[PDB]
Amino acid sequence: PISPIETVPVKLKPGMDGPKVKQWPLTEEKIKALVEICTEMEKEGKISKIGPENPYNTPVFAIKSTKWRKLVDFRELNKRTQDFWEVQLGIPHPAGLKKKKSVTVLDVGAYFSVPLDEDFRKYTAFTIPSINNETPGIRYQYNVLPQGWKGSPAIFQSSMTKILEPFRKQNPDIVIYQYMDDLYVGSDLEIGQHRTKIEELRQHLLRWGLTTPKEPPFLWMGYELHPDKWTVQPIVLPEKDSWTVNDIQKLVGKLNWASQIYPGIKVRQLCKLLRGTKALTEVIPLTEEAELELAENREILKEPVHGVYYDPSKDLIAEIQKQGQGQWTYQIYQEPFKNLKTGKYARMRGAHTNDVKQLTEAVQKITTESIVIWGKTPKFKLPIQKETWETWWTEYWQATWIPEWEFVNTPPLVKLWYQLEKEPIVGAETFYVDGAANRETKLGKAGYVTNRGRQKVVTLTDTTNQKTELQAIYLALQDSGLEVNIVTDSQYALGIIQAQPDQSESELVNQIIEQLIKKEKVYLAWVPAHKGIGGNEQVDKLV
Amino acid sequence: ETVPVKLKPGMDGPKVKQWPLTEEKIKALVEICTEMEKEGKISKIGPENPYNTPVFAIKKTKWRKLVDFRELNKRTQDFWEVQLGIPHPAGLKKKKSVTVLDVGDAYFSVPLDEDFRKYTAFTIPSINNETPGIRYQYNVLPQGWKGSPAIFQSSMTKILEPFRKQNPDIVIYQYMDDLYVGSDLEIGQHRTKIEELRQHLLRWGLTYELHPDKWTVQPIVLPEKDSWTVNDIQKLVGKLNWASQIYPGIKVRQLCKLLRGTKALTEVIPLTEEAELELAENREILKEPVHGVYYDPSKDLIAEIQKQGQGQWTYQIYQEPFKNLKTGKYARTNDVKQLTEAVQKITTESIVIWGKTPKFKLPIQKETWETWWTEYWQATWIPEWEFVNTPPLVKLWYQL
Ligand SMILES: Cc1cc(/C=C/C#N)cc(C)c1-n1c(=O)[nH]c2cnc(Nc3ccc(C#N)cc3)nc21
Repeated sequence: PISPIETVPVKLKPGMDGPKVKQWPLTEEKIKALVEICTEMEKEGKISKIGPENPYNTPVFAIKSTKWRKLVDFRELNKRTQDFWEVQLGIPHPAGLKKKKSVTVLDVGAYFSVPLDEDFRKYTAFTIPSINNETPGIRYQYNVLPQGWKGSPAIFQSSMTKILEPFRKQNPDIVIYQYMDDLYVGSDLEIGQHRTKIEELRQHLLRWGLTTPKEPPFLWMGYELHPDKWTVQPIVLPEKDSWTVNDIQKLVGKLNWASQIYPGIKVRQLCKLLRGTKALTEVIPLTEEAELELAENREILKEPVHGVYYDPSKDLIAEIQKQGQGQWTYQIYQEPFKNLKTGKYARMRGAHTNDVKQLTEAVQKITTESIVIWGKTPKFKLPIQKETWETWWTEYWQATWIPEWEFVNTPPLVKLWYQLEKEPIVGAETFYVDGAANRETKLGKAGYVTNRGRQKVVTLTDTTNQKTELQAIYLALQDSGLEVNIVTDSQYALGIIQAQPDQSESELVNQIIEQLIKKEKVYLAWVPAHKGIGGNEQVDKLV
Repeated sequence: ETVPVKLKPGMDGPKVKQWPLTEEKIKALVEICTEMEKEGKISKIGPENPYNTPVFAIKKTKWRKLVDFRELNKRTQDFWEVQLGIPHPAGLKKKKSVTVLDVGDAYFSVPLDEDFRKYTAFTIPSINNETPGIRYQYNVLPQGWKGSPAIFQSSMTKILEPFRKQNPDIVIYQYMDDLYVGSDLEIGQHRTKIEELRQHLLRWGLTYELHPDKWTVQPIVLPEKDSWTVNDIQKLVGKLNWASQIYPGIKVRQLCKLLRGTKALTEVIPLTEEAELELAENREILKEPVHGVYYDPSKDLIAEIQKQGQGQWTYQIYQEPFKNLKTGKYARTNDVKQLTEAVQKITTESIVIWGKTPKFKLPIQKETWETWWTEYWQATWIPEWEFVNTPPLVKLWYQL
């Protein structure tokens, strides 16, 4: 059947005409196979035959079991067709679904049941070539949505939506969703009243030209849906003697997928082996870290876990734990500790951060995810003291705001590991530091002069102004005592250090962080260079 | 009859992602939009429309719909600026009182050129993507599109013609969905005149007090001290030297050379001769506007904002960096709420002064801003913005 639904008007892209691709000649088997296929399709109204008035054409092929398959190659038409609104903007996450008592599944096996805009059919013309390509072939055009055309998924789903809308209002308490060839229909009715309303829906579908002749758990989109719970469909981790790039990529994807419900999954050490572009077939020995990470993941996965569904009447609670080395993990529940969802956050935003910036970025990522899945932000439980957090964000120059949260004593706690002094330290030495690199030679010098008369200059190869300016500050911190004042000319290095990083991609910056933690007091100040400013011009001379 | 509207040559309609909405804002948009549809102001559309601009709900106690036409505005900027431009009166910034009136309901009476309507498409998302977003396009002039006041200009002139003729000293300026009405009247007579104007607008289906006269510059301030340490003078030299890049005349050497040798920061330093005096020139230099900086109408305005802490924020507006057209501060329960308020205040002032909104350089993570700004936004326009990492001492140099 061809649905009586009204058609969607369609246009070619502005300034373009429909395709005129030439049909390659085919084997007699393939011509025979296609005349048969097209004669059934013509009986059912899916296609019509047309004269030679129509100048448009799209190649057609046939490939074989003992089935024969028609293959209309819509590449040229597709790149001349307008764009459509896209079908799905996102996939529903299971953790956002509500508990259902009954879930039915009707067969709804598609495109050839939805009509195609009359003004557009001519551009779908195709030609069954005659034998050894001597007479003009038989010419058809589509009357329905052709398989493989750009507009079909969008126009089908829009048609399927208008058809359902009547039923969706007379039953605003029933959820209907479209998965492949099955329609999933869910209600909080018992099997009696449920499959009565299933019947009227199928009656309603039949009136629109749609034929309908599964038990939980439903396997869908990688998930396993049960009536009262959900999980990811089973993850089995291979037991290979030897690992290829290809095996580690597939394993990282599976662990990443499992992290949605299995808490604490780690992939950092396994991902680190994939750095440095190498062949998919090449074998990578596992470092001992990656083997401890693989070992830990296997224990996490030994017994199965499940997620619960969403109760709209209760709050969401989000908990975050620090797993170390930029790795964060989180759980969302409504009753402790029955998880709707878990996840991980392990992004380096910035070359240098601290745990407070990383925890706020993680809260931001969880907040957005909550809006999408549940339409509502959760209450946070975070491993950071209220005092730490408002010490940091008030003094810091970016704005922030995280929603309602509460401290939770789950170590490691987030804390600032050092504090720069607010004003210069009486009785402590003052270092005037400076770095410099020659842009040609990549050669540089770093050093200091102190108010107590000391001075040092080291030399540096394969270096930049940026690294010599940080080298100078590191020098000052090694040679000084527990308290020190440091005058630099580098806004670059002051910027970094005033942000109180506790981690960095630069081993230099990490060495400085090592030093700043041992110190009892450090005042850091900036002066413009090349203004003859006391010690700064004098240390500038040396470098 | 409808005014034909055209995009820029070889420009396509906007395809902007909808940001996720909370259940409460989705539900508000749904009711607003069903009522507009039954009144015919918008219509459901099918998948053959691939365009999108984002939509939000904001508050004045009752929800209001805000469509982000920023992208469309850029792609129709020949229509509303060079073809049907609304001229900006230099008189407005000189008035003692300026009242802002929303006149956006005017546009719901004018039909929109049917060949343009598809470009106004927008989506109401659904929670958890369980259902296809509800999709709509405009049939009338939409609020927030800079094409609307340009097309309505003809009619606005006919509405205001009696009131302008009877009050020749009042300046009325339209910007997007607002009227700016400025007078030198005493505040009571000014309010009375706003009331009469409301009555003129009410006979055609059209239903907050600024004092531009008192928008004083925020000069760069230099400390006045009893004693000066090494540290104090270094901070002073750094602050003067950065200031010298905006204010020609700023000099630092006399101050510089009492800092010679490598002395401790804590060492007290008595000022020298022209040293103490140059703090007088430099002070005298910095408390008056920049010579030779002028607004170029063909260039974009930029606004930079620094967080100073303790509920205070500084800002500068410029077109080419260091040549500030304006500098200010914003005074005084959330970092994002405060910043959202400063952005709205800076945009309003700059509508009044130049008839243009600035592009904002905002000191905040993008996702934090996009997740929270609508909880506090009250204007009907949206300026362009981008996210930046404030240089460390630019904040120290604009500190009070
Ligand atoms: C997004 C979705 C996907 C599928 C795919 C199925 C496949 N394959 C099926 C349905 C009905 C829905 N669906 C929708 O569109 N709105 C819903 C509200 N609440 C639930 N909850 C729910 C769903 C299934 C079970 C089970 N077993 C238990 C609870 N689903 C909803």
